[PDB]
Amino acid sequence: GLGDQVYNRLLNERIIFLGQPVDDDIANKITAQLLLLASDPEKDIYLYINSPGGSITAGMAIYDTMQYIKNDVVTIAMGLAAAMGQFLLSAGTPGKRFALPNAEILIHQPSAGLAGSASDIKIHAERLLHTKKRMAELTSQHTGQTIEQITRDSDRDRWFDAFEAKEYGLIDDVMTTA
Amino acid sequence: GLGDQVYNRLLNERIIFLGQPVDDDIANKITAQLLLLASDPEKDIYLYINSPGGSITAGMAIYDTMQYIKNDVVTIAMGLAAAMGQFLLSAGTPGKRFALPNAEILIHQPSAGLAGSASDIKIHAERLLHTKKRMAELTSQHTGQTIEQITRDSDRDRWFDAFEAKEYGLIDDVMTTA
Amino acid sequence: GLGDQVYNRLLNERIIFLGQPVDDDIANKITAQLLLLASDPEKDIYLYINSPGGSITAGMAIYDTMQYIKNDVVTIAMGLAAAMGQFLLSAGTPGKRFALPNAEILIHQPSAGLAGSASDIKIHAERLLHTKKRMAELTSQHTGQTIEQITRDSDRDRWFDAFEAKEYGLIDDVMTTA
Amino acid sequence: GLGDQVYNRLLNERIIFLGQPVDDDIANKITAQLLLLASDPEKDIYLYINSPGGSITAGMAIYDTMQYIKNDVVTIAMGLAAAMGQFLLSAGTPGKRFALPNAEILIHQPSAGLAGSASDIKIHAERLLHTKKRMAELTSQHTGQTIEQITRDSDRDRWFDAFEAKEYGLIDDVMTTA
Amino acid sequence: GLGDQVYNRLLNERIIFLGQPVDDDIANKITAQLLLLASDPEKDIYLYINSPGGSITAGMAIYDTMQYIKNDVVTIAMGLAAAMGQFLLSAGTPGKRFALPNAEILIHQPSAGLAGSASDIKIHAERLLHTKKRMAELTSQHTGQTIEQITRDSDRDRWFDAFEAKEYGLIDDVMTTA
Amino acid sequence: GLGDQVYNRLLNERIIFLGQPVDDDIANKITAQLLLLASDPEKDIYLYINSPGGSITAGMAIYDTMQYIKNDVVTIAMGLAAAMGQFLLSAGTPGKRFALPNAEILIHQPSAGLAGSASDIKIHAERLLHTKKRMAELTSQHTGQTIEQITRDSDRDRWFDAFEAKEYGLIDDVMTTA
Amino acid sequence: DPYAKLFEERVIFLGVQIDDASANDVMAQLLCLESMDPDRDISVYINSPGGSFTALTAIYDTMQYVKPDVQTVCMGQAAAAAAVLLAAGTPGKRMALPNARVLIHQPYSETGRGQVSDLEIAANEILRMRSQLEDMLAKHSTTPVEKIREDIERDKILTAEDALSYGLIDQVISTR
Amino acid sequence: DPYAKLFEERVIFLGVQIDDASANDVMAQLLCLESMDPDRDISVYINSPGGSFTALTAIYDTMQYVKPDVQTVCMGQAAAAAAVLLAAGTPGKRMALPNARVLIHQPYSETGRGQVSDLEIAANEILRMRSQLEDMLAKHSTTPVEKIREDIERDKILTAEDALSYGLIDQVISTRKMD
Amino acid sequence: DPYAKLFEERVIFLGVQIDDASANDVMAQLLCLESMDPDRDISVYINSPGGSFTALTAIYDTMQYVKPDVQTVCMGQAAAAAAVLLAAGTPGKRMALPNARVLIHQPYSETGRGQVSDLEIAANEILRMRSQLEDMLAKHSTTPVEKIREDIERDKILTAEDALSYGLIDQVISTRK
Amino acid sequence: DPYAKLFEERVIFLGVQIDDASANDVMAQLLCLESMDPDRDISVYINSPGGSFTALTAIYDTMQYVKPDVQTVCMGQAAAAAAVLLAAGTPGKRMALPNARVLIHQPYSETGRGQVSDLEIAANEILRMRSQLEDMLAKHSTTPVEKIREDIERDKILTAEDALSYGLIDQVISTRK
Amino acid sequence: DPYAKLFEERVIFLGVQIDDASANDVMAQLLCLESMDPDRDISVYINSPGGSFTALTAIYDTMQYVKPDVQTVCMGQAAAAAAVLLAAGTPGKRMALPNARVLIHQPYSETGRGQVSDLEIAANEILRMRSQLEDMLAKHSTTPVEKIREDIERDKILTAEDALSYGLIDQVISTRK
Repeated sequence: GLGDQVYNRLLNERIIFLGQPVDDDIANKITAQLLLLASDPEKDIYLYINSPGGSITAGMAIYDTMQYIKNDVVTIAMGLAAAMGQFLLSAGTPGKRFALPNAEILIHQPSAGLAGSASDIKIHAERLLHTKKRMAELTSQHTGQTIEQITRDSDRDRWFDAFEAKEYGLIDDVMTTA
Repeated sequence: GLGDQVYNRLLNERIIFLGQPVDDDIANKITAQLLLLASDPEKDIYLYINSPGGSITAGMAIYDTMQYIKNDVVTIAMGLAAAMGQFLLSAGTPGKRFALPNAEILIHQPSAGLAGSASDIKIHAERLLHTKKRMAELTSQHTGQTIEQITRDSDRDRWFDAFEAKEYGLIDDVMTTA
Repeated sequence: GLGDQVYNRLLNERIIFLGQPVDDDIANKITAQLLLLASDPEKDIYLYINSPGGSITAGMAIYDTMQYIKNDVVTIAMGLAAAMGQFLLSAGTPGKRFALPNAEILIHQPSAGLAGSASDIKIHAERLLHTKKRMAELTSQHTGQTIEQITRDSDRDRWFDAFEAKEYGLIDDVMTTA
Repeated sequence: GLGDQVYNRLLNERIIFLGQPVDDDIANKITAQLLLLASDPEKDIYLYINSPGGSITAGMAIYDTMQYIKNDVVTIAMGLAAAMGQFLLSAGTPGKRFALPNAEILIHQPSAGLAGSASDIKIHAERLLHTKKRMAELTSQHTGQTIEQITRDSDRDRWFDAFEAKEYGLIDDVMTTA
Repeated sequence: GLGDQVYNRLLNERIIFLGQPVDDDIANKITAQLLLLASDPEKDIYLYINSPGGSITAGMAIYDTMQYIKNDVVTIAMGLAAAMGQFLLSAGTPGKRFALPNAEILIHQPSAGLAGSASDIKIHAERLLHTKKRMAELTSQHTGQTIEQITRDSDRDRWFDAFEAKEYGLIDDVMTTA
Repeated sequence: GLGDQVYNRLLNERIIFLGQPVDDDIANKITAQLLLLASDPEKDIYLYINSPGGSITAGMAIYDTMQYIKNDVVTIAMGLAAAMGQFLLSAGTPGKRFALPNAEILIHQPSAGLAGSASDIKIHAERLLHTKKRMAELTSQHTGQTIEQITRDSDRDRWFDAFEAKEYGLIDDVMTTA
Repeated sequence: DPYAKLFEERVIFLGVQIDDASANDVMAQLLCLESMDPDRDISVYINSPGGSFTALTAIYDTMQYVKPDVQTVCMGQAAAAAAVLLAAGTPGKRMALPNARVLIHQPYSETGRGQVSDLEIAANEILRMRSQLEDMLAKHSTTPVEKIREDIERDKILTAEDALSYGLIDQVISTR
Repeated sequence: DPYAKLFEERVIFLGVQIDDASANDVMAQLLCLESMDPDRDISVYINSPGGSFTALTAIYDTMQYVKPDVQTVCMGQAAAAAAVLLAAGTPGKRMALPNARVLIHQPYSETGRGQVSDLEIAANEILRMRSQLEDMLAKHSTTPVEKIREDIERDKILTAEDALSYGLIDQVISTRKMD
Repeated sequence: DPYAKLFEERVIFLGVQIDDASANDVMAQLLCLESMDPDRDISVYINSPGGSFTALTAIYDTMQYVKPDVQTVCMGQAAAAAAVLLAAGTPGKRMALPNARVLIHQPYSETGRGQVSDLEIAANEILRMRSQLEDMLAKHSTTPVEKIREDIERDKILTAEDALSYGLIDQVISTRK
Repeated sequence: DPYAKLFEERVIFLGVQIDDASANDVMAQLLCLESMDPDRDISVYINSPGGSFTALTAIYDTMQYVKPDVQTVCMGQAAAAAAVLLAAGTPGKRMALPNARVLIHQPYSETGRGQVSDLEIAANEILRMRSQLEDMLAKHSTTPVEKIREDIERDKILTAEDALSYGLIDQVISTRK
Repeated sequence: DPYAKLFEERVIFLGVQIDDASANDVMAQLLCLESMDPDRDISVYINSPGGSFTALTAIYDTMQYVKPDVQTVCMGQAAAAAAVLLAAGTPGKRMALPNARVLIHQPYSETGRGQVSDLEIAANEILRMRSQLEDMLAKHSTTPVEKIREDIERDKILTAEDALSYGLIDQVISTRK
């Protein structure tokens, strides 16, 4: 009960949380909170990220909602921002993406599985490749690095601390105090 | 029911509890409570630790949140306060770290597991080594000892009572009565 | 529903309950209740025990919180008070420990388990011996008996009743009627 | 559900239920309700028993609370009073023990189990014998029969309807209408 | 959800449901509701039994409460009234027992199981005989049938619709479109 | 939960849902809602059906409650109405049964296996045949399609969509935009 | 295997729980042993913790049927039905090893859920079984039936000397 | 023991699922039969519901390698890989019982979770496997490969005479007395 | 089959925990070997943890019942009932390997749920079992009874030399050379 | 049974995964075949999907130790360790069936929970194992070691002709005509 | 079967986890081989990943007791207790395959529920066992005991040449020319 009350008070101020793996329910809740907060088209919305990633469609729904409203979204990474946690971390408005000094950021390619007959597997593999290409293209567009560089880097797991992420283009600045 | 009300009334007095093992959920709750209490620029926050440790990244999120806000955080150790509990106890504002007389303290190195192909196992190995080195450096910085001393001591489990912890530098003073 | 209301009203008067095995969450709840009731230093607090024991660290945290505040805590045995239940029962302020006429009191040495490599087994062994020694010393201090007598009686699983506890020193009087 | 409000209004009318087996939770609940209702030292407290029994310690705690609050306790057997249930039903204040006409009562000796080494088995066997003796003596005192009579009548299960219990001494009268 | 509000608003109009097999908890709820509604000695109480019976002791708790509150109890059979449900249906006040036109009624002997040594099995067998005889006697008392007729009819099973039960004497009248 | 508020506000408009398979609990709740709404004697109750059916007795209890009240019950079928679902769908007030255009209706004979001894099996087989005959007679009465035709059709599954149901007699009209 | 050669000697061994399979094996072995030689004795070693009553009755009847004298030796333990089998040997041959025990108690059983009439039939059957066990223990021992009735009410554990004074065995052997 | 007795006159049952152990046993028996006499036919009886693909290819290669002619008889059902094995007999010596059935469909596959590159490699492997199956079926029958591709999209079930007209078998045997 | 040859000469090998089935097998083997020759020496090799007390008593009586002498050899370990079986060999030829260990402690029991009288009877039975085990250990050793009372209160672990000094074994064999 | 008949003709099947028992049986068969005749070839047929690394090591060492030439035939598939075993045959005597496949990839492993030092030791061991495997692959093939290092990063599937061009095998056998 | 032929040639083959049953089988085979011929050598082949310590001590004592020389051959791996068996062979007759590996580390133990006293005796026993293992390694190697104590703190992995330099084996098999 205390957690719900403090979350309500923080949402009242402006704060939103992503402290758990991304799936359908959490994507729906965050989309709901963003749509509700979009009623004021002036003040900026803060979004804290601490999650190991999750599903692709749900996170891309969150990203579309982030890019759809006129408000500015300030993403703050704390503790961990891995897989699509990084992806939503880098999706913030330019100049307003931050990480805490002891935060780690991970990048790697998507993963899935296959089952069915030969033709169904063929179709699913084609669309998996398409989704991977779209992920790489969006990462290159947001970070600033070239598409080929991002493709070379995100072939296995890669880790970054705050300053490597800052120089790499994943985040805009490192936030230490207020 | 009753526990939630008691916790709320205690939160009204700027008191935060850190029982149970630390994970993503309790880390998010503690971070939310700290951010909500940080609305007062100049006051104090009391934190009680009775945890046997847990996730490294959640503890890091809590630690960065503690360092981020301007308010002084007073940590009081009761019960076990081991592993990441010890780290969060030692990370309080200098001169404002305390432990009850019959309180244990334990220090040891982190633990994890390995799985995957050779390349992924390798990469995870460097990441684990870097995390361990960072933990040692932060412990040495906060406790006032040398990095080599901390590395040599924290190879196996090491136990302290209140006074040994005070002498070692983990805490500042042992509280007996208000 | 009704239980929450009844416990709320009892806590409202002055009263605290420990009618279950001692572990982390109940220890945090009791510590929170003690701290909350410690706002008024003049009045005293009544506590009831019906418990078969529990973990050492949670009981020691409760004991430390009991001693920390300047309020008087009156412990009343309310059925079975064994292991840590006995330890917390005798930890009340002198002259304010009571048991109902039909109450069972038990004392015995702590029990635990061992697992790991030889060095870890060793270290855990010294820690277990040290905590057993501390428990014996504290029991001897609170009950007025000699440490050797406490060790002799607590090696095995000696039982008691109200009057044997009164003459032994575990309690101060047998409470009947108001 | 609706049961919570129904029980709340019944408590407002000074009515207590025990329609479930006796354990630590329900014993704490009954003791809490008795202590709360003991604020008025004039009015009576009605308690209905419908249970197949439970743990000895919890029932003895309830019995002690009944004998301690110096308020009259009117016990009503309401369908089944077995083992500890019949003990609590006979534990009521004299002249205020009743049973419904179609109510079943029974008496038998306690049961338990033994595990451990030879010394532990020895001690627990002695304690089981002692508590059986105390149960027999208390039943003899409350019913008015002879200790040997109760001992011989409780070697095996013995059943009772309302009138046989009334003539035996388990209850004092049988309510029919008012 | 909605069940609580609808049941409370119906209880405000003195309507009670028994739409589930009878056991300890529902028996306690029914008894509590009957006692609460017994505040007004003039108005009557409606019962809406449709259940496949349950335990004997809970059924007799409810039945004894029905014959004790001095208020007229109107019972209505809606779905399936079998075993103890039939008993509670026919236990209502004479001239105020009804069944909907498409209801089913079942009568049969009690069932149970035996386990233990020879002496305990013997005692429980005698008790089962006694309770079966009491069931038959009470059924023959409430209905206009002889004890021999009832004990012959309830050997295995017997089903009734509304009119057959009316002619037999289980109910008083078939209520439709009222 | 949003379901609670929406269901409350819909019941304030005299609208009832039957969206899950029929059993004891939903039958009890729907009967409670019908009786509660029957306080007003000149308005009508709209009942929406989307269910694959359920137990015979619960459905017959709902049917009897529908027929008992003087209020006319307008039934609307959306999704599907199979087995007891269509039986309650056709049980509405004549001239006031409707189905949405993309709705399916299924009819088939009852099915409920039973086992035991030879005599019990014989008795239960007779009961099953009697219930099947009653089902056939009631649906023939409500659709006006004779008994032999219904018996021939109900040997196996038969499906209808809007217009086939209208011409067959299961419903009265196919609703479009109001 | 040692069991085959012990059988060739003329020794039946009963160190397993008493069920239908073990009783069938014992009866077949007894019949074969009687068939091969109807004059020499048959030795039965008992180390079983009791079992079912019907198998007990079958083995007891087979033992009483055969012409050769059956010498029963108790080693380890003989509980419940095994006590009856040990005491059911021909008089003068029942014997037990020094620190062994014989445990006797009334039968224990349970039945599935059913109507009251079936439970009554089962209870009558179990009472008949206990009475039959009582008679079997009474005729093959020394103590009167009333003392046995009062005695098997609870578990009764007898040492070798206690059994010898009871009459279940005849003489305690230390070494052959 | 009947099975050894039929093995004496060079008869092999394949009546279980096609997996590694079954394939190994079959090829061991085939090699022994070839070694015993290299110029007498070997009879293979098929009553299997299908199986893995590697075992299928191994058995097919062993059948093609041995010098003596292999006569395949379909008895109950011959599904998936069993259909290919039945069609892989010596031409003119492939038989089916009157009420037997033959089921043909494209390979089925399932893979565990992994990165996208591994999934792409696995999908390419599966497509190669399907192409190999199509070629194997086209080689040993009188149907154009395009019709094979169209047919094996879903489960194609053929009776005895449908298989005979389809080209998988050469003869349908009714009774011994009628020759 | 090596075990076949070992039993063929004189050797009974006991390497599994002591329960009813293993005790029955050991008893049958002992009786068979006694039937072969009532004057030779049977050898029993103990490499097992403890077990049920009834099987222990059965095997003890079986060894004490036949004429042929029983030579107990401890190897690996012999704990609880296995220690008593080791000490139950004929005097002068009870031996152990150099690195073997012997563990002794009082019996551990677990009874099912039951009434108080049943538990009292079971407790009396357990106590007399412990006393009987005490007497068996005292009879076959050079240590007085009270010292055994003190020792078997908790787990007692003895090396080969410690066991020899205790009196449980007569010789510690090093090598055949 | 056919298997004994093929064993009499110096033929060994390897049709299950490579574990301790399979490796033990294979090496025992190899030693017995060598002792029976020390100058006749031994045939090994491979239809395995992989297995443990240590068993692969033991089998490979036993193959390299025996005096007679060893001829390896890949029939259905040879994945991971089986590919190394297939390539480890006597040069010029390595064969595969036409519709056969050979799969090569870097080793996979998983470790239980433990402290960081243990994990570092395990990672060093795994890297050493991969280096040994790629050295074995480079020694018995006509491919530069860096090419193998680049190729075995992910799963690599080779047909019979692809394996022949890679140097793993020597001939592809179609029919006996 | 090949195992029977190997046993006829005085080869005891150990490729299974070291437990009570495997230790008993090895001990019985050793006794049988010693009885059949007390002069020829006995070969023990090690492919086991370790096991309990009691079986280790039993096997080591038996293999030291017999008069014939025992030749230990490591292959695949020899971890923990198995390593001791590799180093416990008669000097100059301990050998390993080129690619075999050896694991050495301190014993791992686990104790269930218990009072503090019982855990104290258990910990003392575990420490005694670890010291005994250290002494056993020191006796049969060419390394001072302090170095072994420091080495076995964590898992130590030795290749064939590393084992040869360490003193656990005397030579490394290469091939049969």
